Amino acid sequence: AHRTLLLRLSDSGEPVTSCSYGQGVLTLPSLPLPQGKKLGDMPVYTVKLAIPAGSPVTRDGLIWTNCPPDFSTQFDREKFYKKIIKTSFHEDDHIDLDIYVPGTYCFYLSFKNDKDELETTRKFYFVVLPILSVNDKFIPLNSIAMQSVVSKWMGPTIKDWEKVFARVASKKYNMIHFTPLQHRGESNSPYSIYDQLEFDPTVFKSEKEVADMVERLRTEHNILSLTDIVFNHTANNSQWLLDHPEAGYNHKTSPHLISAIELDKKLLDFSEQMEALGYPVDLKTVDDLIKVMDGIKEHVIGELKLWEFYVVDVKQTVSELREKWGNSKSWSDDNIPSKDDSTNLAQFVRDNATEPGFGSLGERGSNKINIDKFAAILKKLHSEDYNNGIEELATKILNDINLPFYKEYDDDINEVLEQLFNRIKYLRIDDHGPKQGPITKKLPLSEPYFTRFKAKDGEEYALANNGWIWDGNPLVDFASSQSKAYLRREVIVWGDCVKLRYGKGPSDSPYLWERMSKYVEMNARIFNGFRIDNCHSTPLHVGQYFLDVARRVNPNLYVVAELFSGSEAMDCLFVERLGISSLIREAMQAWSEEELSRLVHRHGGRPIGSYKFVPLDDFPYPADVKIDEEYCAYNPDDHSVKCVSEIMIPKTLTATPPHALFMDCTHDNETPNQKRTVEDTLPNAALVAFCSSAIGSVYGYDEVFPQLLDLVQEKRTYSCAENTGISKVKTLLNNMREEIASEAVDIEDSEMHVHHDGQYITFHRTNAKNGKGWYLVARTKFHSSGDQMLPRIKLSQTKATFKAAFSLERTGDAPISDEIIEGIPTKLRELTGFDIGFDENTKETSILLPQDFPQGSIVIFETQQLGIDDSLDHFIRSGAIKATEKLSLESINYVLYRAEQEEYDYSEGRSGAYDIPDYGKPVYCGLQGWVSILRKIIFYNDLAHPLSNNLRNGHWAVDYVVNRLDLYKDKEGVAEVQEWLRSRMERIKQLPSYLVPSFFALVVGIMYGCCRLRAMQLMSDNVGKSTVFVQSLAMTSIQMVSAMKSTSILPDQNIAAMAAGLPHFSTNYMRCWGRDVFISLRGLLLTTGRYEEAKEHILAFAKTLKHGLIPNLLDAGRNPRYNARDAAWFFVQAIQDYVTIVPGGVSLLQEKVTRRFPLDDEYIPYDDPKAFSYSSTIEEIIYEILNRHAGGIKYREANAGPNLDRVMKDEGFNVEVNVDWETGLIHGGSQFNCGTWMDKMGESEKANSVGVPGTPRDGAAVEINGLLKSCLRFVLQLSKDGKFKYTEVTKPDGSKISLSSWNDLLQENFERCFYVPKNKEDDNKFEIDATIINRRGIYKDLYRSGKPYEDYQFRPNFTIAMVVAPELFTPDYAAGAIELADQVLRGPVGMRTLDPSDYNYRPYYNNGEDSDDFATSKGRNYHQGPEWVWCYGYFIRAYHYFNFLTNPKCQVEGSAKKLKPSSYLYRKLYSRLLKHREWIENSPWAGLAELTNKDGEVCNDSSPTQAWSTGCLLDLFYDLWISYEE
Repeated sequence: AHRTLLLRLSDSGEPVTSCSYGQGVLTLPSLPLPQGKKLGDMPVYTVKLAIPAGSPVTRDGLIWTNCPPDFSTQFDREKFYKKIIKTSFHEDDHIDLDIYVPGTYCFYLSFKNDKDELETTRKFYFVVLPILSVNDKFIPLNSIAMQSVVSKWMGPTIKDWEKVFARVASKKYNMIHFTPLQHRGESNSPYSIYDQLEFDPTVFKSEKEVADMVERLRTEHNILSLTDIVFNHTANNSQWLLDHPEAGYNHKTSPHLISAIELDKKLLDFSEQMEALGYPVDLKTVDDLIKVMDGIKEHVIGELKLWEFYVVDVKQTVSELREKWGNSKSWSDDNIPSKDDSTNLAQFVRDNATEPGFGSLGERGSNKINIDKFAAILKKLHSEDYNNGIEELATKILNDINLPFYKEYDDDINEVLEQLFNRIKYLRIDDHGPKQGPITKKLPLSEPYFTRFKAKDGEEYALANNGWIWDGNPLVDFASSQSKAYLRREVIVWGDCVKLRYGKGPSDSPYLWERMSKYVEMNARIFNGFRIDNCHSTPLHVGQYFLDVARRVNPNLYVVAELFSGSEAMDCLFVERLGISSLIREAMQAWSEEELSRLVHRHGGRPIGSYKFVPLDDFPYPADVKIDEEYCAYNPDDHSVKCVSEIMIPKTLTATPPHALFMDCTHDNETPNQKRTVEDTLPNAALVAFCSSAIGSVYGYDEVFPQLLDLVQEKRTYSCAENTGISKVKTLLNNMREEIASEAVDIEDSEMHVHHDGQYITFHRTNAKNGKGWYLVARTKFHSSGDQMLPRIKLSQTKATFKAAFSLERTGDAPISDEIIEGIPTKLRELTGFDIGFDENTKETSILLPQDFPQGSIVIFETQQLGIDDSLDHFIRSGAIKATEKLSLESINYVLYRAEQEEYDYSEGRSGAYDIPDYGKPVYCGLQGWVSILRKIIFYNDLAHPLSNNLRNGHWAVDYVVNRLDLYKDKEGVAEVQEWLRSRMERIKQLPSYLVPSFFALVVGIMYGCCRLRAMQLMSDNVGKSTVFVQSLAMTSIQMVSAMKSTSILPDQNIAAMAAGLPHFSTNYMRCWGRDVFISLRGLLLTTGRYEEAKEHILAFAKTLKHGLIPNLLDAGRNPRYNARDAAWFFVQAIQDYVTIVPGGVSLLQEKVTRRFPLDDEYIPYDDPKAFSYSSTIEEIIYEILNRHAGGIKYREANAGPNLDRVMKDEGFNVEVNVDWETGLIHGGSQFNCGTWMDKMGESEKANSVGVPGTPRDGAAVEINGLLKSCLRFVLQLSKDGKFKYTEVTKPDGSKISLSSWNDLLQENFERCFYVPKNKEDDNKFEIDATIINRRGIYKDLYRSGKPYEDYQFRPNFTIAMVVAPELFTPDYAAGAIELADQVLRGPVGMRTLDPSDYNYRPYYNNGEDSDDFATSKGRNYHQGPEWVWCYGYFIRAYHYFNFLTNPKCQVEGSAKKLKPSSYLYRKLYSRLLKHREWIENSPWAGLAELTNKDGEVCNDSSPTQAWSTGCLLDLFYDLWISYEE
């Protein structure tokens, strides 16, 4: 069925973190295969790679992966296969990796660079864990219990062992770990292995014998099995080591050690001779030991040559300077330092006259001088005749060249013997570990740093033996030439074992790799898995090759490791790459009670009532997606990984920290008896067993063996004494974990609380799905340390049950046999007394311990959270999509959005937004307001957040979410969305308080997503099928369109009405604005498919035409304000846009609006019969504009007087407009005016600007003439289709012009008037006064404005013309001018309203500024430098269009030959929208600002979400979509 995880990638191909669980690994959860299917039948998992539309990495991009393409094919690490990324600017691409088998996969991406070169990402890995079963019940990897058993103490026969098996089987472990079962070396330590390729001959003779024993364990006891494996060494006496000595590091393979070798056999030769010389074979004084290493002083150091190994042979160089003085006999460069700089001459020679490998170590005198390039320098520098001063000089230099070599040596030597007088102390005189064995055959003073033998090739050899550096970096190979550890004696050794020298591969030690390869596959055929000592010292390529070999033999190879690399990061890399399935953690390492609870915290699980993940506002919601619609397409037999809700967005694949195997005791640590006490065995083991992880223990721990068994020496056998000490308790713990393991699954489904008081440690373990749990109280016996009483234990909304309790007591000392290892005797007393109070009111359980609860005791309760049952999560995850069945794009506004003020509108000021104490209010009232706060909270599991705090403190926020909708209950679909939220929130309130936040954030999240999905569906495909960014943009449409009480777009009715902005442009007269609506209409209503409500808005304003113009301030069409010269042209572009896009859209032109003013510009009689009095068709309306402008319009604003505008001057109120017919363009306004969009009217009395406009745009304005032109084009071709009756235009006199002449006049004259040529040359035909100029290659802001330099201003507006009337521009000039805009006028998120180089340029806007500045005070700045966002859309729409026409690099081939744009252009486009995607991502309002101060700087007065800021961006995407995606 469904076994698919989503793995989102960044724009740089990197996998994205869904959650913050820590430094981690992309593990996929172990799960049984479905019911009755083997490896192969189907994919085990499918990983969905998701790649962001338009990202750099989509460019000729490929997914690489070493994941085999079906089952038949074998995994090869470096065989990567190719996968093609389907580019689009709109839609993300998804690429499945099907995975047939467990192991270590990876992927990287290749793409073509911004330099047109190839590039390549990091490799990224993910592990697919093995399936363990035993006969045919599945073992969840975290309900593993493993017993480590050392073979050589099990008895010398197989059924002496099968005895041991039967004992652990009773304690109910289900895994055994074997130290290696391989014929062992001279010291018989089971890690120094004699022969890798056959087993211990004491017991076994063939593979078949051991195989049967292990299959027996399986079948008899349900116990899986796994071995140690050793890579790092082999036993100092293997008969193949005589054959192949090169497989270790010898004087041949690794020369550097030669010096260290002759130091090591200068003590196998010193310490038998040592009893003849000097006083101490054994003594334990401290003034004495000086007389020993004063025996090292002279007998070794002194007799080893001052170490010619570093130092150049001074006289036997000079020697060979006289010999061959005569051959290459001078230099003649001036590479020559003189004898002034006695140290720079010194290594000048070092650079130029040396034989290879100078400085480094080798054979004894291997550092030496190239003599005829030495004589050749000396000849130039001093003399050609030797007898003139050369013996002095050559020697002087060479003494100076060895100065740093000598102090290399003194530092070297002091470590050689310090590392020695500190060792032999603790080796003999006991600091903390006794045994002063003097000399022997077998035990000299110092240990064998090398293994000596005569080989079958005949020559002698010295292979070292490995060990570890005290606090060295284990990633460093200390046998390798990088280290000096064998020389300085910085190596704690193992004589048992010998170097294994693998190289960079099989070519570097061929037999070694071959032998280990069929060593590894041998055990793989038998065992379920490996264990790996000191894996941080196995080089990565080595470890990877062999574990991969193993996994081909055994697909389900389980792998454990003791891995303590430098850091958590390198731990995770090793895990990543090697395919390690568990890491070894050690309970016994804790020095203290606090260290232990900390450890138990790490591997315990997640906090109780932790937040659960959901798709929020950061995911796409494909309109075309599958759903579980009552979360019911699951079947428990299928063993499907499950979607977070009804929507099938699949489970995400995120980093998780690598799993653990927690060992209460390993076969290398000291005993409870030793390190703490024996009675500790019981609690220490219980705390560990309560961890949500895998647990294990060595044999002996449970049976309380008194001291750690010496792996090397001991030959006594495990007692057969059954059921001692903890045995009976381990049976309980492991049995309990079996019951558990059946239902917990991934990291979010088991939770924990751990408390440490004194010598107690508490542990509450809880299942997040059903609320069942286990409470462990554990008194600890690190020392006997006095009676301690523990506080009462309070469990909220929980009932609790006694399960079991125990004390474990020492009955004197351990017996002293010499052939049977035996336990300490112990009493295991069952305890009683525990009191369990339940308050039937507060629903609180309290738990009192009894005063007889000695250290070394435990008690276990079963416990059940109230109100949670197994069926809760179905409930919460079902019903939500049907409950949204009836929503509409309007009604979704009420559920998701609604600023406080917009809510006050419906509540008569009573209600507003929920105030989170210590925090504030969400920014919307509906679910977007919660979700915008929740997304980070969930991501960091921040249960400390004020909202989290509030949500468990009380049900208020819970109830607020449900109650608001009473305001909007009657709206389409809101009733049934409310009822879903009611029914779920009801059921949540019945939970334990601390569980409420996680569940509140889940109900909200689920309904949010369902709502956002519903929107995408109701919208048009281009939007319903695109990236997060675009859908984010689109959702804005729903933010802005709302019905209200205090306003509408219709004077008779309240109906949906596009606000200009939230919160401040949402209520009363402040909501609707013609300019705003009709710029934004195509963006937010056409592009999104909101056709019927685009229409309503055009019809609404068409009622309010007057003076042949459209009003900006719309007062629901009840006294609108007509100071808008721009608005009518944006509105008659909106009508074109509508007709162009909407199917059957010409239908609009004969729609009839009751025109509710009179056909003059007559007075204001809102309440007459002459209001409803006469009909206009949109047909007449359009011409009525075009024609009335033509004949001329002159008026003074109705009701003009201070009661509209109380800063506009008397003259300001009469404005007007007509056409210069030598050019055909519209003119209008004055210096007392504000008829454009840039309409800031100045008002500071202290700055002296009251009634001065900041930016009147008097005269010919680029937008309006652009738009006019576009109107004329539109009607002409409409005439040609018989959809427009008119060609007649009357002028002031009475003359007539065809529309098509007016059209052609603009065509012949627009570019002439506005353009400002590059070449001074042609200033005589583009109407220019060069004195007043700023930048050429520009399109003018205005033609013949009041103050001429405002004509020659570089501004973003001309762009609107470029977009709507491209015909007006000779491509090359346009391209050039928009390039200038890109360089000069483009902010990060918004368009610079005035060229920085202008002296008027003030780019910070503050509306309250009181000060005396003429340009800035009280906001006058508004449009002279601040960065506006809608302008950007027009800007980039045009930048797209004209680069596409101009620049050959911006085109490529079509299918069915049509020019589409190149990826070179798409990149440029994409670059310019990152900051917008960033903005709407990371803004509490889920939208784009109206405006920005200089260079991105946030502007506090800017509206945070603006209709046209987002509409204009959408306008871009729609261009691209409707022009290319077919």
